[PDB]
Amino acid sequence: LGQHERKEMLRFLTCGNVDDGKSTLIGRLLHDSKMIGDDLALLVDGLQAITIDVAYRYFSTAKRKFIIADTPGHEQYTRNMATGASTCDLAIILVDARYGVQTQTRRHSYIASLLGIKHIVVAINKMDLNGFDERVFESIKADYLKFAEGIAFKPTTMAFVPMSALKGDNVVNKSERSPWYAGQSLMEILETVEIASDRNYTDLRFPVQYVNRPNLNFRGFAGTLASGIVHKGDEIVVLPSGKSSRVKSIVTFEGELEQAGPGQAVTLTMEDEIDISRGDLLVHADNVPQVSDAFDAMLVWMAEEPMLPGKKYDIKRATSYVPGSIASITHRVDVNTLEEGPASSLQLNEIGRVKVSLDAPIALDGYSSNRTTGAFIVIDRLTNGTVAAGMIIA
Amino acid sequence: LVPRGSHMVDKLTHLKQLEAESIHIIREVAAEFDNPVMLYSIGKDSAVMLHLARKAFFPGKLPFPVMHVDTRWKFQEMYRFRDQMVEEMGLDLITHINSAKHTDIMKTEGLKQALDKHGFDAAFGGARRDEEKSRAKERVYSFRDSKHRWDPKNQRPELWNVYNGNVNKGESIRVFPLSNWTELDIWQYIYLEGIPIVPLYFAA
Ligand SMILES: Nc1ncnc2c1ncn2[C@@H]1O[C@H](COP(=O)(O)OP(=O)(O)OP(O)(O)=S)[C@@H](O)[C@H]1O
Ligand SMILES: Nc1nc2c(ncn2[C@@H]2O[C@H](COP(=O)(O)OP(=O)(O)O)[C@@H](O)[C@H]2O)c(=O)[nH]1
Ligand SMILES: [Mg+2]
Ligand code: NA
Repeated sequence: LGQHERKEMLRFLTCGNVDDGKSTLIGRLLHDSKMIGDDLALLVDGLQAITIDVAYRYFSTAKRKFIIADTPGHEQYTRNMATGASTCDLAIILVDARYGVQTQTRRHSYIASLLGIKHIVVAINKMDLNGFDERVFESIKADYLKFAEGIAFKPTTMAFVPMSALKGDNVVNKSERSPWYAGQSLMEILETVEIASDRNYTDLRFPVQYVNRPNLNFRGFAGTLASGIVHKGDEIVVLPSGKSSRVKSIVTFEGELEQAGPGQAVTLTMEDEIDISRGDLLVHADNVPQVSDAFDAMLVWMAEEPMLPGKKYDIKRATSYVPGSIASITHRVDVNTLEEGPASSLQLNEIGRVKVSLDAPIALDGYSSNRTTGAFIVIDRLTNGTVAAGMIIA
Repeated sequence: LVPRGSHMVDKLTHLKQLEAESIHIIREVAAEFDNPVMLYSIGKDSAVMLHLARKAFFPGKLPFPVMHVDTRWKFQEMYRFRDQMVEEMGLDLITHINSAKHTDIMKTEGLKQALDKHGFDAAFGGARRDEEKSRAKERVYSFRDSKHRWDPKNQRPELWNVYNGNVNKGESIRVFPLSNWTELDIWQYIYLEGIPIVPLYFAA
């Protein structure tokens, strides 16, 4: 009460294989966040007790709100981890202290990095078993960093925590079992990591979602700010066509705002009767992204049915909906080994660089520049299913 | 020219972020579906959802009607609250009427029958993922077929805040705007927004 009114929201992903200790870890987190008595036991039990499913877990502190995205670590559930990773701010890459970096460690890291997770914490678990051997910790940290170096995997924060999910060491409170550890505990990271990772305060992207026309004289353009800051009187342009207008008003239920930032559900009114439909992007006139009908992209294929170049699909970017096809597959990335390989097909759970072609041009951004306007889904025209997750390279 | 910084706008708190995310979902459905309905209980979660729906369309009214699946009888203070709510907001409320047996015939079948009579293809439910254990693997969009059943392969992965609403003729969905909210989030939202609530303070 009182302090719980102004908190942030952090979504984080949990990555690891059978018996790494993630049911124990999650159970420990969900439990010790409530202790401001082994009930923990029943929590861990419940969590231990072919699907597209992602498990979403909820808990909070006084500092912030947490959503845990839980997904199994087996290759077969890559699409599942991809789905979960898409909204996450941070990933907990969980390793067993005796085994160190494995193929699943490499695979989960790639998926997290691919889906734009800017914060990873390597949770080196079961350190209680090796007697909190610093040598083991340093060994695992170094060869994970060596792996990270060979991906250009440069997230904004990378932390290595020696812990015991079972015993609680460095999970919530710092451990006396590791005097050689100067870093912060998990939870201390989870509460303090800056989530100004939505870097896009610099470039306005407003995907037009809904044309609100209540009466004949109010014409509003509703949606969510993907990036940048819009200000009353800003000179904007739509990116379908290139034509310009000035922002008359920023309209919300609370009233009229002078400015609005990323992640805000607003409605924009315009000074000129400019023609704006759902699917168009509204942008700053002095800062305009490329507009094209062809682009490179990473694809996470997630349908049982294979992907065939030339076959018509529907591309839903954000609010931009345009039919098209993949012209060619540049390569398919083997998720286990992280190397390029030629292909003429993409199977279930497969990832590759593709050449995309659309029937009409959209405004575009590299997914690494913009998490919204660089992200898209591939939709089958006959089955209506969401068959692939796409992220633009530019 | 130097770009604008975050120090200019008030940073998104958890409730504001949840608010925006739920507004976005409501707008998408409205944007893609012909005949949506907001399934409105007379309870606390549906009150938050209805408040979100208003925020989603200001200064317009709801482009969709609101529905209440009426049983034999609920608390007397609920009927009186909801009746006044319709008159005080110029709302379009549809009532429908035709705990093991009771709930099955009146709610489950009633709601099923209500959707068919009007021809709705999308339905807003205020259910939350933290309310029951199973809800953890639930998605925002829940795809139902013509005869109304749920099929696993017809369900679609929900990637960012991009949602796939492509549906066939006679097929309908269930939308859960509040799925990311917790019990604490809702009350905290009710308190800060001053959302009117039924005098009884125990989950209806
Ligand atoms: N009889 C009904 N008529 C219309 N919508 C309903 C009905 N029952 C449930 N719903 C919808 O389905 C969701 C599930 O209901 P509940 O879990 O009981 O939440 P609530 O009734 O809004 O709040 P409570 O009961 O005070 S915790 C609600 O958000 C309603 O929008
Ligand atoms: N000694 C030790 N045991 C652990 C640790 N974490 C988990 N375990 C044990 O490993 C077993 C499997 O853990 P679990 O959380 O179910 O792994 P999961 O399959 O990833 O969910 C259980 O008996 C746990 O008690 C740890 O840090 N140290
Ligand atoms: Mg109720
Ligand atoms: Na409820």
